[PDB]
Amino acid sequence: TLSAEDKAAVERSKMIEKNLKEDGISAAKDVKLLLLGADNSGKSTIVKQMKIITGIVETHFTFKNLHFRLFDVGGQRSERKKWIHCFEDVTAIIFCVDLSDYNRMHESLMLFDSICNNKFFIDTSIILFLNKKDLFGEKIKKSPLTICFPEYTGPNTYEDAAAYIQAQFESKNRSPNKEIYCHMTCATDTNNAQVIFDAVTDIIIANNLRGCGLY
Amino acid sequence: ELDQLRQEAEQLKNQIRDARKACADATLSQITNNIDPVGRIQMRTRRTLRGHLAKIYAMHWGTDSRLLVSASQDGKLIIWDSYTTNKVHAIPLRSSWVMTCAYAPSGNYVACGGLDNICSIYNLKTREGNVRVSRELAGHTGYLSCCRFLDDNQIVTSSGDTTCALWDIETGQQTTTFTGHTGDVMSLSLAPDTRLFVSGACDASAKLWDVREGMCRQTFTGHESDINAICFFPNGNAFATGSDDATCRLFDLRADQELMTYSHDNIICGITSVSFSKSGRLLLAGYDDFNCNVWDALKADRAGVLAGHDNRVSCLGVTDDGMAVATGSWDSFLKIWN
Amino acid sequence: SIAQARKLVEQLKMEANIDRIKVSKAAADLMAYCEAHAKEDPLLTPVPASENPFR
Amino acid sequence: VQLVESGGGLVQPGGSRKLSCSASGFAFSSFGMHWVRQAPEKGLEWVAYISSGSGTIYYADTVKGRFTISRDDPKNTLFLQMTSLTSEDTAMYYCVRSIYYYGSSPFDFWGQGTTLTVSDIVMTQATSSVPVIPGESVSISCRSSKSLLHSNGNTYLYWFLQRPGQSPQLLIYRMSNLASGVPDRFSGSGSGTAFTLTISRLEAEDVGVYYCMQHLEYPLTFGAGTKLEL
Repeated sequence: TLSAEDKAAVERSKMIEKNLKEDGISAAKDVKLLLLGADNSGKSTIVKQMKIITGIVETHFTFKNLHFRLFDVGGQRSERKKWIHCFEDVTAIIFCVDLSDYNRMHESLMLFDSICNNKFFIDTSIILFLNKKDLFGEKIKKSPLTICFPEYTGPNTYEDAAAYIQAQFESKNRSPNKEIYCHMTCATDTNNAQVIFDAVTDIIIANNLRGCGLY
Repeated sequence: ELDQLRQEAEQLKNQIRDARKACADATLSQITNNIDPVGRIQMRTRRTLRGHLAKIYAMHWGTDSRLLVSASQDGKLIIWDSYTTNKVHAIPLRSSWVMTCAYAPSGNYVACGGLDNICSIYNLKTREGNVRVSRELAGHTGYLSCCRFLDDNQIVTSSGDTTCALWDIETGQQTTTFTGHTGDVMSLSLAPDTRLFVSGACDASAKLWDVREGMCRQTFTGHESDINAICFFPNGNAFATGSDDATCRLFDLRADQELMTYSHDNIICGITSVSFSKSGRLLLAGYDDFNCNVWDALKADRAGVLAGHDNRVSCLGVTDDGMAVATGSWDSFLKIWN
Repeated sequence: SIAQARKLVEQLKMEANIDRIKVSKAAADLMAYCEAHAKEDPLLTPVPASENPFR
Repeated sequence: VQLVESGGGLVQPGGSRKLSCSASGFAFSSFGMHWVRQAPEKGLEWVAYISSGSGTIYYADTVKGRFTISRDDPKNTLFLQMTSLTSEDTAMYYCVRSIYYYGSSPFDFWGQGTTLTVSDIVMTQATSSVPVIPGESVSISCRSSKSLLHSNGNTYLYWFLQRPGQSPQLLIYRMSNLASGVPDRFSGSGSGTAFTLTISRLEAEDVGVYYCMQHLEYPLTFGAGTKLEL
């Protein structure tokens, strides 16, 4: 028993859900990433060819076959346990570390230890970006890195210091279903979209292998 | 000089605790433990509303018990005709991150908010055929958690920047600011007189405020963890409280203290949504362990289990007539039982 | 700090200078209201024989 | 929001014309637009219909096999292509918008008509020359060939007022629901196949012809019209 108004309401509902399905098909091909880090840790200049679209900041750009979206989550001074589950379905978490700031290095380590063991981030891979390497290597002569990180020996060189920082960051990782991707990059490095693209497609392949019972 | 003020405050709070203790004679035990049990309650799946492609974070019922509003993370606010499992409107949202939704009692406006720190109101009855933005309310420094309509012009919103505010839609200004709640205010409930409302926060406090004033009058205390939900009694003199410590309680406005607590030994997941029946006898509590169990507001009894959600339930609602209960989880499908 | 201390001192006076009841009827009103309004609530005793609000 | 319909004029008894109407002010794709004709000294009659997104197209009995209706949603234009124009099609053609959801008000806006010159449910309502006095209780009646009640609890009957020299305006929809902009003096009530519009405290800007409409079965049926004098 259906009336004419009921029939046209059903038609309107069908149009609404068809447009919903079209929007869901269109929006599924967009990679979502969650930028993080300390204060002024290079989050604002991760990609030099990005277009920007307050609570949180969203910036998007398109590279090759995929469309990228980044969430800066800056200015969210609230408790970092009530809106993390909003960013539970992100494909990767881009963590930006500034090697220049020795005072704020331990803040970055604490944040990395927090996010790499959260219940919502057990499976989400992390693309490390050890930013600001040029002035870090310029200032590595005066500072021997033991002022902020003791209990190590080395020749106070750039390569060994970078390896030790990377090892300390990966020591806060306790997960058998996650791989941390590390890539040292400069402030003058235009090649950052390809690094993220390679890491993201590797993450998607790894997730597909995980879901099928393989690695 | 602050030591003397702190000592005076400690003496006052000791007097308050002693007054609550001395007023707690013939307490929650053996005052309601003299009546018949509620019994066995089983609700079958009457409706399974589908159409979201993300996690549903909020849900509010209409005052006609006919229309629902569900706002999700997909940037869509679908208004549902529940009697025929039908869609009426689909409002594309500017910011997809949404943690609340409201429905005006007149049936004319719906509200929405989230991590954009903006309570955006929408007009359903327009002489253009489509839902348009009527006013965008901004001014908080934190995310909005729950918004509830008083009438077509006044909205009250609970936000995570340690404040609550009552707005006016016409000019978009904060008429009353409700300062307190050192944690993040996480829920809000309106009493059935549009005069006084409750608000829990992350600092383990359930304050009671007044709309016509701008200050608290009763600060309930006793939870050892975060809060997530709150809901008045049909009388207007009591309210429930759901929290992260797997502990749902009932509090009492007259006594300024805490009545019977319905917690279980094996349950450890947090409570996300609590609601009351039409008479207030049946309490439905959401659970983060993929479930939503019912209780009794007077005695401690699991009267039934409403299962079937693949993900965490984050919105629970009981209509004004109490005819049906809506249960929405992150599995993109929200259910209506009977 | 001083302003916050004064605000706490004033606010904690607001709960101090009021009290209402010693649970003389503060729990009797709940059991009185739920008994009278139990027939109104269909969540406890549904009757889907002639009404059928949902199928 | 305004509907302007253009075209029409003289036509040979056997030729063809293509009337067209356009909307400017409301979302066209969300509305199911209608065509309703009016003979120069008679009542109203339904002609054509197209749904939202051209999903359903219905015609009348005197319209099937001869006329056709199309809409151009990107350009916001509705088209009525008529073929084999007889002399019975000499009518003023109105363009009517309609939306359909829970709580909607169909037939809520009418466009100014196009004069064309070519040189089921039965509803009959009341008298036709009732002596309206300014300030009174006037009970305009209506009737139908069926009880217009569905299992959804919605009885369907619509009341239209045609001021002299103007397009019809909706007053009451469903059975007792006031349309927007209608003053509170207008009120209607009834039951199956028995409908009455009780107008209390009659005033100015109310003289004209009053019409019914059924909307259960889709081929639309009006009434003859009751006219308020003085």
